Amino acid sequence: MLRVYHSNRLDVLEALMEFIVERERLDDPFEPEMILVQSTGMAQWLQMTLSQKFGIAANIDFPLPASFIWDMFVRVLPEIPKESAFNKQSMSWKLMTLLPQLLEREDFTLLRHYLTDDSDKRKLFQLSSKAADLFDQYLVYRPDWLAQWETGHLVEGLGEAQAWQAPLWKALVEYTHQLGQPRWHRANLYQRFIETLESATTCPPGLPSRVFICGISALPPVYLQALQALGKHIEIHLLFTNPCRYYWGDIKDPAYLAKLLTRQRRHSFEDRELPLFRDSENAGQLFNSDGEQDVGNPLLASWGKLGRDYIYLLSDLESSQELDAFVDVTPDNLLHNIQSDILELENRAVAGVNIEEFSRSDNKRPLDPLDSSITFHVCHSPQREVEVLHDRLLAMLEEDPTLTPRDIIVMVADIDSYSPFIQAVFGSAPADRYLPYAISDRRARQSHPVLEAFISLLSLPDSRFVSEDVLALLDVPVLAARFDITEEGLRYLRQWVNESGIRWGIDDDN
Amino acid sequence: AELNAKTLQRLPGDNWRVTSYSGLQQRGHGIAQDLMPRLDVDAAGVASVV
Amino acid sequence: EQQWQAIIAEGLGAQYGDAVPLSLLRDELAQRLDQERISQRFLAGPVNICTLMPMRSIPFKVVCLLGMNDGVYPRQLAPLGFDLMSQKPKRGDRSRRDDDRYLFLEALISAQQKLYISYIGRSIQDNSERFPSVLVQELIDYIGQSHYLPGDEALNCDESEARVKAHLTCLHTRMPFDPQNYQPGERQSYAREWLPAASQAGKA
Amino acid sequence: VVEEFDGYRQIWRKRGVMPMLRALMSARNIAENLLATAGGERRLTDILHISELLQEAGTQLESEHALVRWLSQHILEPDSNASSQQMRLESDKHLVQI
Amino acid sequence: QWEPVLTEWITAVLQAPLNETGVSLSQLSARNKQVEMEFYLPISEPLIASQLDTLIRQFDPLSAGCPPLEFMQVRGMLKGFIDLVFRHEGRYYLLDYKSNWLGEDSSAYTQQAMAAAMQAHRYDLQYQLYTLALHRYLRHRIADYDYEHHFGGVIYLFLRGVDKEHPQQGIYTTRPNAGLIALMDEMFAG
Amino acid sequence: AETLDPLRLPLQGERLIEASAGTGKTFTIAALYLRLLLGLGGSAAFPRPLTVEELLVVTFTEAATAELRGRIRSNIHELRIACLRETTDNPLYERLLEEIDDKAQAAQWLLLAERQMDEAAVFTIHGFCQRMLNLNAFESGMLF
Ligand SMILES: [Mg+2]
Repeated sequence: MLRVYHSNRLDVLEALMEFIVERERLDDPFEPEMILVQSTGMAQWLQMTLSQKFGIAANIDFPLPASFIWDMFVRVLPEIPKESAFNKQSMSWKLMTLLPQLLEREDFTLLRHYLTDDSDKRKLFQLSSKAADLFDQYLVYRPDWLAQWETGHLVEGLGEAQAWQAPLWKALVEYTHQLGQPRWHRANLYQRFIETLESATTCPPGLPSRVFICGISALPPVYLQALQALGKHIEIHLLFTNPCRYYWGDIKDPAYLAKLLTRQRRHSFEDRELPLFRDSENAGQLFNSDGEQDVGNPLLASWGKLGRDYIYLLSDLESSQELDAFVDVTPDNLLHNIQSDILELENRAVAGVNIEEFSRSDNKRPLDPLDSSITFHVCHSPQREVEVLHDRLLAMLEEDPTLTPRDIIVMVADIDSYSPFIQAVFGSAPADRYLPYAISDRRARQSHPVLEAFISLLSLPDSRFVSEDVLALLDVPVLAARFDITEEGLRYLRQWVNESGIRWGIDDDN
Repeated sequence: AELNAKTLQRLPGDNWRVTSYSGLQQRGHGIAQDLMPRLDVDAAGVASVV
Repeated sequence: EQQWQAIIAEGLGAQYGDAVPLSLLRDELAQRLDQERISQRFLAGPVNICTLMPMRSIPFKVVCLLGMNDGVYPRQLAPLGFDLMSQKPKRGDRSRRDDDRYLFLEALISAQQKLYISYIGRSIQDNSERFPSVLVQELIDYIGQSHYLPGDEALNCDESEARVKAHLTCLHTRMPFDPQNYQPGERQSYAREWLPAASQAGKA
Repeated sequence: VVEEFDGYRQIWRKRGVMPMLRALMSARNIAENLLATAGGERRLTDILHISELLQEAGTQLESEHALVRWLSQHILEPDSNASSQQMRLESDKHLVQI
Repeated sequence: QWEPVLTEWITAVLQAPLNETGVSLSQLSARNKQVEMEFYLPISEPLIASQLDTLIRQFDPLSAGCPPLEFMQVRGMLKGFIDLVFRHEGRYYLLDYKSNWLGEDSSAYTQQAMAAAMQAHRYDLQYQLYTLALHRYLRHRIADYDYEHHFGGVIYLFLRGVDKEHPQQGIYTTRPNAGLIALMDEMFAG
Repeated sequence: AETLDPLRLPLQGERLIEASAGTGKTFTIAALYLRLLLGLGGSAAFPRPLTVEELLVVTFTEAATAELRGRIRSNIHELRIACLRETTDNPLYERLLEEIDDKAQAAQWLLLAERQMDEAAVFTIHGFCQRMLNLNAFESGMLF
């Protein structure tokens, strides 16, 4: 069965997962646990929490949702290759060959004028990559489009670009057939897998006992359909972090609103039912004629676009069971006040449309001056911003003894832009006034000099061979160590190259 | 007016850390473990294989 | 070597037999090196300093946000222009704008004890005014409208909102050696390195 | 003094460019004597801006000598249209503005 | 040109006898093998090199031969990767691969030389921590687990040392004492 | 030449505006932006109300760009608050409310416009050229 757990905080879902793992365990020790996460840090945090509670965390796999779905496809349906022939990487190299042949056709005339300029095949490769990305996105989200394009028909009421995209894909479906690669892909596999699972009398062998999905707040609808089909045979546990207690998604039709009102969420351990809406009788008043609900809190209304579609798709599941793990947030601080406003789906902001409401301010909640839960800081430069953040973190650490450096997190829009200032400010700090830090999500290319140097070596054929460039190549320590050149010798080499007359060029042939 | 900077009565501790056997034993590796999580760090210091 | 092998393996998987120049593989390698990122020390134990990653929401006691100026966040990505999905939106579609707009709410609700927000209000060169992101603006507007400072009951809603928004915004000095930093208050610095310069005690 | 400059070079190799300049200014009281001297505030602001620029540049360079070469190249031929190279405001105080 | 040799080099590894039992890699089925298992081990109390070395030296003669350990006090998680975990006749084992270039000749890959090689690189603490991890994992996963019944020992395989003619070369087998594992577990716990 | 009136300016075809020193051209730009958002002016008004993304503004420098963007956001917020309260002290907002037929629909439109302020199409010449080349790589022939 497919079970959906709702909780405002991730810690309660993690504790429920720990409880589920403690109650029932896999029969075979080699059988690895399955957890579905999209980010690596989430898997690291889950492993750390599980190892801290149970005392160890091993034999746990964290595959991506698409990889897990393809693995289930390979396991259930017969005669399926391990790796799909249709993927972002291979479709690029296939279209790179397919496009010049299709250039002659009228339908691709707009592409033809684009491919006339390039002479080193850069435009062809870039177009192939940009088309393979959109083909992958269509495989994921638009299977009916590709199913109609394969036959040769066009989708009614679509964009004009389809005119050049529909034949090409079809040619691809033919071209991969000529090479002998497997015909199967995700769009064809979806319906056959769903039918095979629906018509199965017993669970097919090789399936995992239980599957955990956690940390994922957005899933494609077809993946949700496949998970609903798979839940009947193997147990699936979805841990969804829901910021609002009540149902804040939109509705499709009033008939959908009725069966939505019928649905209720049971308590985790108290065995008490709870309605989805705060007021069942006045639930229809909230929704608009088009079907878009008006969210009570303005912040959740503005920033809740992503979770709204996900909760609406989760509510559509017929055979899914739902539970509530929500924890109340006492409004003892400003941040707690905002979180409680988000949780209880209420708007405390006063509009002031009335004269009495505009005249007085007693309607608002009283704020404490010493309270510093939410603070805003204005700086002049990123250097000053980090220099102020360091002192603020030191003050926060001095204020609270239980606070530790690991508990603090600092997020920046562009990590690469602020990494130099972060390093400089945190390193310039003395011994006593020191704070250990660690930087993540930085680009790998800028990590080591060797990576940058090699990239330059790849550009040897199209080079003018300036003397300063060749000397900067020697400035690298590993390269100088390879040719047994020291720094004292590097000085003599610099002087001799300066006074000898070497300006540019390696030989007359260059 | 007189100007005096604040002092830190408590010093933050770097005792808590997540480590591996290679980082605990082999100091020379440096950040080699960060670049490749599954790099064979047991063997280092290549020799002449001309 | 691994990236090079992966590129050439993905090329050979499609059985491409035509000649390939060096510049193509070079550019492919240079792009893939930029795409890859390192996150092995996310929870090592020191303070975590990284970018906002979608779908990653972990509870932390102190959550700080830097670089929230207008035009920097939310990060913007434009469609190709020939993407049929972008022309007709549908439920379940994912855009980077909505991803960042929901990451901001995730970071708001993830803060257990303290939330910190910083942005560049004034330009260091021309001393000209700069504005924050729209999300931080909506947040501070909601905070000002929702709450009132003690002793402001007599005043109207707009004056109380303005007074509350002024109470939470802290404008720091332009230079680290400014004496205003080394005074008893909320923004007293822990760096005694600039204390001698501030005391203006020196020989010409 | 040679040992002191060797320690400065070690700090440069380990922590970075600006962490070395910070220690160099703190050990010899450069900022204090500059602010004490008439007109030294402009010089101190320029030094700090150049330190920030040197950090930003050395972040994206292969070797340490490459940073010295980059600084010398920027010094030999300067760009006035670049917004980053524009000189910052000398002081935030209320003074006669030219 | 490395094709004809390496293939043979693979076969001698698959058809080699790991221990007294005579179990071989080729015999093992796909369901009985686990490759590259990752484990996290929590350390509740600070770990001191001196006390750990004092505890380890008495139980293990290899550690008694080695010089004392030196490392900073650590408190947190321990990350580890295991090359191969396989069960034979109801008893679980541990297998690690070592691609280190010990010597240029076969005599450098003998058992006596492999002992000194293990001593030099301090792989003893490595396999001891791996045994602690595997013991905790088998205790957690298996409802009825006994260390004496379900543990088979540690196997280190030097790929270059492996030779078809000489069975002893290229393999190092050693099972830690149960009391040492229990004391290490108690030390890591509290 | 004719004395300019922001409320009565016909937003059709090509119009040239001369703003002398001290006249405050930014105020007129903001008033015209609000008119284009709300479609006010009758015959002088645009045939259909335009969204924030559709409106295009070109500025000389980055600082002027940020200043105009922030001022447009502030004016949108103030006009929305005035439409909600239906009573404003500013004369320009008062004339706008006079021209507005329905204040609730205008307030909803202004709320949507304020929520779409980060996607405002206010750029410089170089940024506009770069974005137009990127969005139309096929027609222009530029690399991706
Ligand atoms: Mg190994």
